[PDB]
Amino acid sequence: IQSLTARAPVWLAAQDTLNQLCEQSGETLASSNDVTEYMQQLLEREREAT
Amino acid sequence: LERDALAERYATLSFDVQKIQRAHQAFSQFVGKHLSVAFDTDPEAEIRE
Repeated sequence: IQSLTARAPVWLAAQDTLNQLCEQSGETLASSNDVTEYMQQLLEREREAT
Repeated sequence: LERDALAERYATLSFDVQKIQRAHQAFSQFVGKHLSVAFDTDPEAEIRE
């Protein structure tokens, strides 16, 4: 419990900002692999834009 | 004869462009598959310990 308690807010904060970041992107992020996929899509878009 | 060297230099530049493009694409694919565990601690040492 203590461990979970120690990790309790950290997870929540992790979600909280994540949500905003997830909201900052039109696409909704649901998995760390999906997060990397969205990242690399963004990298490709940036490369094309430049 | 003159244009021979021009074509050689153009081919070298084109190959450089292709190499840089392929390196960038490989890095993109990497980060797509890779960032989740990049730079994390080594498990093997922990498992042996």
